Formats: sequence, structure tokens, C-alpha cells
Amino acid sequence: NQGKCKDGLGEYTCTSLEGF
Amino acid sequence: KPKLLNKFDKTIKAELDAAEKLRKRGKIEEAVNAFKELVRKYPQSPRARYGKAQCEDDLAEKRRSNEVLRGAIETYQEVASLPDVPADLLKLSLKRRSDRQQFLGHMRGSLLTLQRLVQLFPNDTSLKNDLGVGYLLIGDNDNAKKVYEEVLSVTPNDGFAKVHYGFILKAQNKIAESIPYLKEGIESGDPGTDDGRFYFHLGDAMQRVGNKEAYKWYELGHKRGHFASVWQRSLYNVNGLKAQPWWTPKETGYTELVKSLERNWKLIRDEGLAVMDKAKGLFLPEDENLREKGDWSQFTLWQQGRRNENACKGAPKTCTLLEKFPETTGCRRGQIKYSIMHPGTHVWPATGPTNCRLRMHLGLVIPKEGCKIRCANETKTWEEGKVLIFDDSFEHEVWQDASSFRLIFIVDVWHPELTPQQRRSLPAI
Ligand SMILES: O=C(O)CNC(=O)C(=O)O
Ligand SMILES: [Mn+2]
Repeated sequence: NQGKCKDGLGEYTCTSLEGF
Repeated sequence: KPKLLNKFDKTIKAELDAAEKLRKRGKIEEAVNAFKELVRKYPQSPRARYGKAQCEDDLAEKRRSNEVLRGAIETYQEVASLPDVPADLLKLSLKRRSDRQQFLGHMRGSLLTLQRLVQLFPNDTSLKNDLGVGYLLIGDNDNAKKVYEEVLSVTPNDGFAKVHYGFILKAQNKIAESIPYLKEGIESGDPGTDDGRFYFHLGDAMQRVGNKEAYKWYELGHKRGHFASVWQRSLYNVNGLKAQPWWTPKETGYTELVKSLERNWKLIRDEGLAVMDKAKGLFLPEDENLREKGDWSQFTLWQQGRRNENACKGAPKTCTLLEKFPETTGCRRGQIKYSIMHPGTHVWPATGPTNCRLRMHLGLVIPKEGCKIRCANETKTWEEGKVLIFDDSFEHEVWQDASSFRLIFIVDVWHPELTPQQRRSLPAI
């Protein structure tokens, strides 16, 4: 999402996935 | 019943069924070999190639192997590269490709697959909706918004498009406009709309406009399992962690950290003030749309458990002091930062993303009146050289109505009940 959820929950997703 | 066999594949349906039988019986190794034999024998067969891919997929799940899954992602593309692929098979193969790319975190790759899907199937609204998600996952809100506008222009009652369009509007600070889309989308009951993100932001938007029905949606999001409670609305949680808005140092167990912060507070203060005075550009304005009004900026030393080396040049003794406490420097779901707030500031009620951190605030320059913070139902003030500790996954709200600036130091720690392996493995936020 090229922006991070620091103080809030404003991005569509807050993590980057790594599979298993 | 999908039509997965072209003309030629119908003539070898027996062989194809036998291999698929091995796969569904769970004999995945035999299935892989059987479909590999069918692919070498019938190199143009789309059903044989899809079987190979599905076998690799199943193997990847069995072995929990990302490497095997990358293999499967390539075979799903091979399927679509063959001649005379039935439409239902082409769609299944490329959809699963995109889904597994997203599962692995290959969001740009997933996006390209989804763009191809929408080209190949221009009348499939659901594929357009999935494309919009692709754009959202790479941070391309402008293109996502166009996709959902197209979807709504053809199917105006599509709930999935409604909630995602409302999410986008809300993220653009189009608060009033977002509310009908979020609300109608959740009420649609359509697949994909019963999602915590949309309850969270519908309630937040209503709170911002003064609409008192906000907590109705918080209660329903709680009842539907999206929120731990109506007060604690984080969406990236480890279930089971002790939940209370305010913590003491001993309750947290981080007594050495709190003591170090309080005993050395003037040094921490003075490094922050020096950065204010001669490197003010290190303080960046708050950029998550959290303010109603006012001026608020932060100077970040750590984020996602990574030291900002240039930043620490500005607060070198403070950074040295903190290196002794991995419970904060290694908190990959929190930050370490100075926070300056000026008069006339009001931060809207809001929730952090995760219940996995606790937030310490060390008072550094606190005007005697005008500054306060509410968490859940308890409201407190800061004091110079004293630490307050709250769980920002609970709704909290901040005011600054002094006549001069208010400087604090924010130190996130791992929730104390998280185990070492959890601290090592949880995805960073
Ligand atoms: O008041 C500040 O500077 C920061 N306050 C918060 O809302 C928080 O730390 O989450
Ligand atoms: Mn906050």
C-alpha cells in the first residue's frame, strides 16, 4: 500500500504478506 | 458445472480423470507424475496443464512451501498460454494465479494477472471488483477508484463495489460522501462486504460528522466478530492478549525501561528541543488524516523495529539509551518518536491498528493547562519526566488548547504477554 499504518488504520492493508 | 475440456481433452478424458482422481484422493506425488506424463504426451492439453498446476498447489500446501507455490503460479500461466483453452478454465487458472501471487505477497504480479483477466472477460463485474483490490493492494487508490466507478456505473447495487468505493472516499477525507457507500455496501450483505475495515471506517466517518449512529455499527462489528470489543477496534490482533486502556509500569513488567525514561528525561527532552531548533525538518507532519484541526508533527527514531540512522544522529544519546531495551527497539508493530502538538489541535477519536503494542508517553514539555488525552472512558494529563502507558488499540482522543507547544516522547513496546516467538514472527506494522 506504499504507506504504513503507524498511528491509525487508514490503509487497505497494514502488512506485507510472505506466504507460508 | 464448469466446462474445462476442449475438443481434444474430451478424447483423453479417461487419462485426465484418472490423474485428477489420484490428486483428489490425496495421492499428490502420484498425481504430479501422472499429470507430468499427460503434459509430455499431450503438450498442448490445457486440462493436463491445469492438473499439473493444481498438483503443485496442493503440494505447496502440504509442504507449506512458497517455492513449490511459485512453481504452481508459473504453471497456471502456462495453461493460459496454450491453444484452445475453454473460457471457464482460462478464468479459473488465471484467477488462482492471481490469488496465490497475493498470498505470497507478489502484489504487482497479481495486479498484472488481474488486468489481463479483465481484458479477457470484459463483462465480468466480479473480475473488475478483484482488479480494484489489486490496485488497492499496491497503493494505487486513483486507479482503484476508477475501477469501482465503472463497476457502479453498470451494476449500481453491487455491494462490494459500494464498500470499496466508500473506503476510498473515506481515505481521501470525503467523509460525508463515504458514509452512504460504506453503509449501503455493508447492508447489501454481498460477499466480501462483511469486513472489519468497513465497519471501522463507517463508524469513524460518522463520528467525524457528528452522526450518533456510529456506535451502532461498532456494536454490530463486534457482534460479527471483527472487533474484540466496541472500545477496542484494532484489526491486526493476537487474540487473548490482556485488554485494558491504561497500564501501570509494573503491570507491563517493563520497569527498567520506564525508570530509564524517567530518570534520563531531561536528556531526551534536550535532544528533541535541539532538533526543533536546528533541524526542524526532521519533524514530519502527521499524515494519517487523524486531525480535526491544529498542528502536530513527529520525529521518528525507530519504526517497524528498524533504527533510522540519520534520525538518531539528531538524538544520539537518546538512541544509545534505548538500545538497551529490545522490548521497544525490536517492537516491529510500534515506533519510537518525539511528538510535538501545538495549540488549537484536536485529534479525532481513533484506534491504532494492532492490539500487539502498548504505547508509553514520556512528558517532556507540558504546558500547565490545556493538554489532555482520553483513552476509552478515562482521561489523563501528561507530566514532565513521567511516563503514561495506554493501549492505543482502544479508542483515544487528544486535545491541545495551551498557549505554547507540548512535546512528548512516544515509546511503543510489545504487549507483555506476547511470547518471544510471536515477537520474532508477527508481520511488521
Ligand atoms: O498526542 C500525541 O502526540 C500522540 N497521541 C496519540 O494519539 C498516540 O500516541 O497514539
Ligand atoms: Mn493515537
